[PDB]
Amino acid sequence: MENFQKVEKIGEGTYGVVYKARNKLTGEVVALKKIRSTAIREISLLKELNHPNIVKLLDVIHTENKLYLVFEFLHQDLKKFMDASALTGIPLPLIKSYLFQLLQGLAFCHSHRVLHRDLKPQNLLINTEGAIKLADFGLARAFGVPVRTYTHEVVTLWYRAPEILLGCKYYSTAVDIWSLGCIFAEMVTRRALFPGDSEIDQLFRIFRTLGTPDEVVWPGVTSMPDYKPSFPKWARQDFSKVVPPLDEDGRSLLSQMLHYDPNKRISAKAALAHPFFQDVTKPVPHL
Ligand SMILES: CN(C)C[C@@H](O)COc1ccc(Nc2nccc(Nc3cc(Cl)ccc3Cl)n2)cc1
Repeated sequence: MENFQKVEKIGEGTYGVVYKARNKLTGEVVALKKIRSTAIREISLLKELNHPNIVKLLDVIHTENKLYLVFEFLHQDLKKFMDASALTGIPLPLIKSYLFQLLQGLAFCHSHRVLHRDLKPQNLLINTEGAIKLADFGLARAFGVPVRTYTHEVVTLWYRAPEILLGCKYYSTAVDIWSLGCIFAEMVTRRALFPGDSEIDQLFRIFRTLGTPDEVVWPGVTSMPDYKPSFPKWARQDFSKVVPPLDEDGRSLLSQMLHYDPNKRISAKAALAHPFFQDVTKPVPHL
């Protein structure tokens, strides 16, 4: 915080404000997150979790009852890009490139047993080169995911996996695959897949599209903490209706990313080998 000159406020994260700043000694431009022992060790360990598709955590500065996290700076988030592309839509080749890169980032972190747990358009960052990176990876394990952010904003439930909503205490890396699948669908259709406004609304929106889960598709689901036998029983919808005009390879992949059973849900590694990526390229984004 000493060798940092604030340039401007970038926005507000889940835990603290984020500024674009310059290292007063190295001139390095960074994203500085300001948050007002176990958490410190946990976060400090993230400095070694480096990958091209993960926003680099340069440093962790604990001083004066404040925690500063210094990140590599990216010029924009995916949310802004999706909104700017609302009328025309993000070209499929670019959507495929982004999904491909995000899966590489997940595969890396998951190989080290680190999960994100709260993936959303606001923490997926992009540059003018065509790269996309995941930000805030690992912070959920250290701080937890609150109901409201430090500014009292509601933490979105739109990308939350069903096992979390049903009360599972030990989530797995599968929770991130679910979130990414929801984001994938959103990029394709230009509308959130499951825009719930409460935990039950979120759960029922999922149920209405994918069908109410039962022991057939998800062994043990009826014994989960928040599962209720009184849940309405909705029939599953054809994905052809859920994400048109995505082709069959894309629908196949999305379906596997949205499997109810965390055990059946495709892994990031397996997803990277899916036929959908056979013709993947790296386009330069227009905006
Ligand atoms: C209302 N409006 C100003 C909000 C958006 O446009 C905000 O646009 C931007 C513009 C640039 C960057 N770069 C960036 N680079 C590195 C880390 C990082 N972390 C981060 C930052 C915020 Cl703010 C929220 C959540 C996270 Cl995980 N952000 C991020 C968002």
